[PDB]
Amino acid sequence: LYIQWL
Amino acid sequence: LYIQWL
Repeated sequence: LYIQWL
Repeated sequence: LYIQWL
């Protein structure tokens, strides 16, 4: 699982 | 930008 808010 | 990989 990978989440990113850039 | 928002990235999500479950």
